[PDB]
Amino acid sequence: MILKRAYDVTPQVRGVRKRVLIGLKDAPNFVMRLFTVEPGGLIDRHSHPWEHEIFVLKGKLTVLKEQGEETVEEGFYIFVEPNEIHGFRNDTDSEVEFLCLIPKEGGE
Amino acid sequence: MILKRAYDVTPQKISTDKVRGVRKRVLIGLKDAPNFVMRLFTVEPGGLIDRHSHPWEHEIFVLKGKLTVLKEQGEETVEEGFYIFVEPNEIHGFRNDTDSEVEFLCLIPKEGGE
Ligand SMILES: [Os+3]
Ligand SMILES: [Os+3]
Repeated sequence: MILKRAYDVTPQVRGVRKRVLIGLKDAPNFVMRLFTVEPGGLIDRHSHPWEHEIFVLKGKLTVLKEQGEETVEEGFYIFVEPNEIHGFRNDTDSEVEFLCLIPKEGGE
Repeated sequence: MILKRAYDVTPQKISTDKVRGVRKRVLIGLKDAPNFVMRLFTVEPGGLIDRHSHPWEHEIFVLKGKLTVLKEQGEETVEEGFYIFVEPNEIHGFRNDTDSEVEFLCLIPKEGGE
């Protein structure tokens, strides 16, 4: 068993930190990442052939969709099916943070 | 794409010979997810998920409060902002020794169900 404070993980888009908290180094099936998006930060719209499972931990996250956008806040979860267009933007003055998990096929 | 408030998922009371004072939400389940499941557990004050093991891993992120982790031997406390990886078939359990509810995310691969 591994027990650790997330922020202590060294990080691996604009104005992002990406931490792989539980990577395939340790885990057999899926990966736990922590994303910190600075004010004005951006993860461009993209597509990958694997799903995302996300939990918004802090702040107000703009979710970029195939068409248009939606804003969610801390305490929201997000499921993105494989190949669905998605991106993320921080349109606030405050740090945004979210947990993001992907299956092994997505690497880290 | 699904975007929803976690708390809006109806929590189910979990009550077994080895679990007391616990509620569980399945946030992203096998209805939607092809590979692994996102749960949110709420442990009331004094609540207990006693030591057990399963042939699948857990990936945990603590959302709220101080979580006492029962390890193969002894215990260790973590808090909001900690993650936990539990290997398959490793003994583990959880206890809430505080006076307020503790919450954590807990993800398992599909072979573990929901
Ligand atoms: Os993506
Ligand atoms: Os378990």
